[PDB]
Amino acid sequence: MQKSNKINDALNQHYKLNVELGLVYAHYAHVADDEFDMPYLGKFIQHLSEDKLGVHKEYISDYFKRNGMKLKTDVSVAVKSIPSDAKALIQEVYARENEVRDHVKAIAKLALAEDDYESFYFIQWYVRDGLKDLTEVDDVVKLFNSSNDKLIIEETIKEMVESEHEIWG
Amino acid sequence: MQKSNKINDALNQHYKLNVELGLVYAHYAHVADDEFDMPYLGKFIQHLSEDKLGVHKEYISDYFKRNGMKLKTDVSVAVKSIPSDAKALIQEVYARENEVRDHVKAIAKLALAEDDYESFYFIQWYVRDGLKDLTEVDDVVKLFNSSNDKLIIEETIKEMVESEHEIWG
Amino acid sequence: MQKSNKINDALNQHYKLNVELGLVYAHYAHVADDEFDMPYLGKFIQHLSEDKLGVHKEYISDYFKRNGMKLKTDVSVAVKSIPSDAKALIQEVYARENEVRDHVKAIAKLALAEDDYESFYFIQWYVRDGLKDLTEVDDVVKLFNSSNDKLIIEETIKEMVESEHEIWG
Amino acid sequence: MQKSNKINDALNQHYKLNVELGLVYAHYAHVADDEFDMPYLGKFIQHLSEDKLGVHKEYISDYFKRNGMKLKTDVSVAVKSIPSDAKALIQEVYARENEVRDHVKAIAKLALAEDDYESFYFIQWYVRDGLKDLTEVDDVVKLFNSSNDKLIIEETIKEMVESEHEIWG
Amino acid sequence: MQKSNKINDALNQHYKLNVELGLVYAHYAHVADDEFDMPYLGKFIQHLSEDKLGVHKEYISDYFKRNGMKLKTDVSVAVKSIPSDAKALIQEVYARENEVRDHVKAIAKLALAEDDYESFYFIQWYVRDGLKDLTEVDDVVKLFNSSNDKLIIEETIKEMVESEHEIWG
Amino acid sequence: MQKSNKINDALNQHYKLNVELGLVYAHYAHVADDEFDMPYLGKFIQHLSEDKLGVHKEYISDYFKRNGMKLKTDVSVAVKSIPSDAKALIQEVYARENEVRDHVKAIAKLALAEDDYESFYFIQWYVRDGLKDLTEVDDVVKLFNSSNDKLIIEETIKEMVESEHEIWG
Ligand SMILES: [Fe+3]
Ligand SMILES: [Fe+3]
Ligand SMILES: [Fe+3]
Ligand SMILES: [Fe+3]
Ligand SMILES: [Fe+3]
Ligand SMILES: [Fe+3]
Ligand SMILES: [Fe+3]
Ligand SMILES: [Fe+3]
Ligand SMILES: [Fe+3]
Ligand SMILES: [Fe+3]
Ligand SMILES: [Fe+3]
Ligand SMILES: [Fe+3]
Ligand SMILES: [Fe+3]
Ligand SMILES: [Fe+3]
Ligand SMILES: [Fe+3]
Ligand SMILES: [Fe+3]
Ligand SMILES: [Fe+3]
Ligand SMILES: [Fe+3]
Ligand SMILES: [Fe+3]
Ligand SMILES: [Fe+3]
Ligand SMILES: [Fe+3]
Ligand SMILES: [Fe+3]
Ligand SMILES: [Fe+3]
Ligand SMILES: [Fe+3]
Ligand SMILES: [Fe+3]
Ligand SMILES: [Fe+3]
Ligand SMILES: [Fe+3]
Ligand SMILES: [Fe+3]
Ligand SMILES: [Fe+3]
Ligand SMILES: [Fe+3]
Ligand SMILES: [Fe+3]
Ligand SMILES: [Fe+3]
Ligand SMILES: [Fe+3]
Ligand SMILES: [Fe+3]
Ligand SMILES: [Fe+3]
Ligand SMILES: [Fe+3]
Ligand SMILES: [Fe+3]
Ligand SMILES: [Fe+3]
Ligand SMILES: [Fe+3]
Ligand SMILES: [Fe+3]
Ligand SMILES: [Fe+3]
Ligand SMILES: [Fe+3]
Ligand SMILES: [Fe+3]
Ligand SMILES: [Fe+3]
Ligand SMILES: [Fe+3]
Ligand SMILES: [Fe+3]
Ligand SMILES: [Fe+3]
Ligand SMILES: [Fe+3]
Ligand SMILES: [Fe+3]
Ligand SMILES: [Fe+3]
Ligand SMILES: [Fe+3]
Ligand SMILES: [Fe+3]
Ligand SMILES: [Fe+3]
Ligand SMILES: [Fe+3]
Ligand SMILES: [Fe+3]
Ligand SMILES: [Fe+3]
Ligand SMILES: [Fe+3]
Ligand SMILES: [Fe+3]
Ligand SMILES: [Fe+3]
Ligand SMILES: [Fe+3]
Repeated sequence: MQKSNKINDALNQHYKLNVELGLVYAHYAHVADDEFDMPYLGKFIQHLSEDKLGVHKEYISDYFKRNGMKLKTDVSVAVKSIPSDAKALIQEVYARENEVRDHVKAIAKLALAEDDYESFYFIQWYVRDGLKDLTEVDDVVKLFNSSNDKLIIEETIKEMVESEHEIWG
Repeated sequence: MQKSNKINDALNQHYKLNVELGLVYAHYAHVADDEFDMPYLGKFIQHLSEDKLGVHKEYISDYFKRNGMKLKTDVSVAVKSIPSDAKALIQEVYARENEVRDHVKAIAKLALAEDDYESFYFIQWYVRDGLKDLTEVDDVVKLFNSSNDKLIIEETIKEMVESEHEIWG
Repeated sequence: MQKSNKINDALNQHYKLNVELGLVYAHYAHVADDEFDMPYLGKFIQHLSEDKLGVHKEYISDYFKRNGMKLKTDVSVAVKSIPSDAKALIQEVYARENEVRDHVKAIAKLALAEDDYESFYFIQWYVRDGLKDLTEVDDVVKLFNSSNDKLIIEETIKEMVESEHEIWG
Repeated sequence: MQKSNKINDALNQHYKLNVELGLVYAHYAHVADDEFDMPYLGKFIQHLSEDKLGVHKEYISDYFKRNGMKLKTDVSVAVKSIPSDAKALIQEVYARENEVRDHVKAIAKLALAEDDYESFYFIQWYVRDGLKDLTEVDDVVKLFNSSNDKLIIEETIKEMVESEHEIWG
Repeated sequence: MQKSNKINDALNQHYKLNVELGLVYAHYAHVADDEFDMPYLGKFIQHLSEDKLGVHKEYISDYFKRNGMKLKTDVSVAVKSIPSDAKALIQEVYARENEVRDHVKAIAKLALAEDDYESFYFIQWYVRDGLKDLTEVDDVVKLFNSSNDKLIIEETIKEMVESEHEIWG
Repeated sequence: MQKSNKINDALNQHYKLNVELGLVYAHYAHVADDEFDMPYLGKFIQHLSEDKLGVHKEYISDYFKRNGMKLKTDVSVAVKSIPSDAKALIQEVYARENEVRDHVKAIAKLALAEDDYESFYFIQWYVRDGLKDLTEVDDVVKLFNSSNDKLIIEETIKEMVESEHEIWG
């Protein structure tokens, strides 16, 4: 039952990606409230930051304790330019979540190639959460194409942050 | 993360199959009560009709909203002959549920072939429900080989419609 | 007390109309959320879909069991073009509900002509629901002529889906 | 939808393995309390015995009823030597649980090779439980390398037997 | 207070008998539901399986811890032919329970011959349970001579599995 | 009321320090459980990780929104060697917390030098928490000099994680 190093590397890559995204979203959340005057967009993006820096990384760390994989902490991230407006800000979040889906797809494919069925099982959470997170983010993007009034949008976002689909969680 | 057209077509096929089955079962339910004098068989088959026309189709439609697949509504179904008796009626329902299992198997196989792990994830509900639905239907078929008394059978069916296995739901 | 074949045919026609409308509205609901970014319009139209495919058809089927009329299931419907925008989408729903009112009027007229007072009684539900459904749909159409802001409209629709008039139900 | 004989054989093999493990653990539990003076280690290993002889075998039997596979009961097991001490005893349990993981891996691999997606679905419980059970057993092994005092260890085990991870159950 | 080896051997024999019966009944329970279409007969026989594999063996193991007797686990059982019908199936269970009564009788007789009053005390549970278990099994056998309708019988069995006589438990 | 750039820089430095410490402690927590077999030490250090990555950074970000200071996210941290044992691990945590106290001292001194009384006010939380956090960490270090038994220590840590001093919180 010897652990796959290929899977170990990919999952450490995914760990690093969730830590670094989490830190970028913490910054985007600050900017959404502060410079863009959209504190509810900030709270939405702050919850996403805490999701990435919480269970997304905790499950990988927990998974490693169980199977002998080694955890690596190597983290480099700098927020050097901000998107120009809130619409572009949430559009940026969307692009990164879309890449999350691509990365976890590669992990599932690898686990099947490695006959690592425990790792294929484990990744199903991330396969599901990739679409869930993307959908939540997409729900906000749509608002910026439905109203020119940032207070209208803000009020809608607040109802969104104040439930689990049977399949997608 | 570009959506698979092969999967899009198969899942629209599966959508159409659940709508049309749902309409056939609505009719079989009417016949079970009306002509066959078995209103509890009718209620069992009516619940199956509402299952097919409800979540079985709603999840596909919901899945498409999330990933960019397009929904197609093209529906042709006519109930042109009725099975001759209730035993043959529920035996017919069984045959169609057995084909449900075959169709969702092809969808899972395709998703792996396409490296569409979100679609493989999504189909697991249908992989599981194929056996669940078949088992519930099989529970009724067995009654018609255990008693010659339609009122005995009817009473057993009523207890069946008045719970979730850990694995099969 | 021999059942009217004219009434039997009209009521099977009405059954087919409610199944097919129900399937068209299921599609319109998907489009309202997905392409038009109006998930509450979608929920309104989805509830209308489940109304048409539920009691509107169940009462006819139930009525037939009681009086000897035969149920026919013959269903052909394809959603081949979508209205161009949400206003046109809900305007389309309105046009179809207006035809519902015309069809049930013809059924009441026929029942009186046939001295089928049980069928005149039974149709009173549909006479009443024709106006009820049309009014609910009209309440939404009016929103699209009162605001240019789809998020404003969406918020109003949500309060509408979150009561029974003494006469019109 | 004809059931796979290869899968049928493997799953009967797995059934036999869970019955026989269950009987070996029942014995190890007795020895842990009686000869090793560690009644809480006994209760931990007794719960593992009842797990193996309960749902681990019941799900396979239940799965067979649903799909047409045949159940085989052929059981030979004799506990002919006992490990020399409690540390070696729980280390032995660990080795057997590690082989459980290897056996269920082969079953998942086979189901994909057979395009038996219902059997791949069904085995996911066992894929997950292989790691869960191994982790619980590993939690105890670690105690024997952290203390030389069997009463210290025993007290820790008792808190362990007096919760479900989101992924691993 | 030196423990009797004759009693030790007989009680290890009885332990082995309860494990092996338990495994045979687990199989008979599966067959009752699956092939004979009698899931309530299955639940009755499954409860009997868990009784034999539970307290019937746990008390012997517990008794040994207290008095110095050694536990032996040596188990060989294969279900190589199934009775032809449900009546014969439950009739078979009856025959085996009748032999349980004969075996525990020999154990009580031995304990008196050995002046092992703790073992005579301990066996009184098994003396009592031999008749209890036989009576419960006999209650089901009688059903197969009172009705030709397996659904009638099944309904009666279900009320039987959904209380303790003052003497026989 | 023009914001101090010196204070802005120091507080961005402190922000970066709390993010990076938080990530180092997340790793140390994993190692404490996994390699050192001390899951309660892990939970203690994991809570410290979430403290540093939570309110310690959120208050700085919140403070900046209020006064016009700019937030900078620039994060580089790699866990390249692990301390050799748990005692050294928690001793390392202690050393870093002791430097926290030194850094916040410099911030208070600067705020008085700048006549930034809002920043002197704001830092009082961090002045207080520097000692609080150090005391909690010191409570654990002491355990490693009071017992040679890692299970004894582990049990004490668990009571520690299962209250607010009037002055130090
Ligand atoms: Fe990644
Ligand atoms: Fe604010
Ligand atoms: Fe969330
Ligand atoms: Fe590790
Ligand atoms: Fe803006
Ligand atoms: Fe392979
Ligand atoms: Fe997430
Ligand atoms: Fe408003
Ligand atoms: Fe509001
Ligand atoms: Fe509100
Ligand atoms: Fe299909
Ligand atoms: Fe009825
Ligand atoms: Fe159901
Ligand atoms: Fe769409
Ligand atoms: Fe019939
Ligand atoms: Fe491939
Ligand atoms: Fe279903
Ligand atoms: Fe009855
Ligand atoms: Fe009854
Ligand atoms: Fe009843
Ligand atoms: Fe009842
Ligand atoms: Fe009509
Ligand atoms: Fe939505
Ligand atoms: Fe309504
Ligand atoms: Fe009829
Ligand atoms: Fe629109
Ligand atoms: Fe007239
Ligand atoms: Fe209506
Ligand atoms: Fe409002
Ligand atoms: Fe409101
Ligand atoms: Fe409100
Ligand atoms: Fe096996
Ligand atoms: Fe004890
Ligand atoms: Fe357990
Ligand atoms: Fe079977
Ligand atoms: Fe020992
Ligand atoms: Fe293949
Ligand atoms: Fe288990
Ligand atoms: Fe203690
Ligand atoms: Fe305690
Ligand atoms: Fe306690
Ligand atoms: Fe015996
Ligand atoms: Fe069953
Ligand atoms: Fe009992
Ligand atoms: Fe012993
Ligand atoms: Fe039979
Ligand atoms: Fe004597
Ligand atoms: Fe018993
Ligand atoms: Fe009853
Ligand atoms: Fe009753
Ligand atoms: Fe600092
Ligand atoms: Fe742990
Ligand atoms: Fe704290
Ligand atoms: Fe700012
Ligand atoms: Fe250590
Ligand atoms: Fe001064
Ligand atoms: Fe703190
Ligand atoms: Fe204690
Ligand atoms: Fe305690
Ligand atoms: Fe305590």
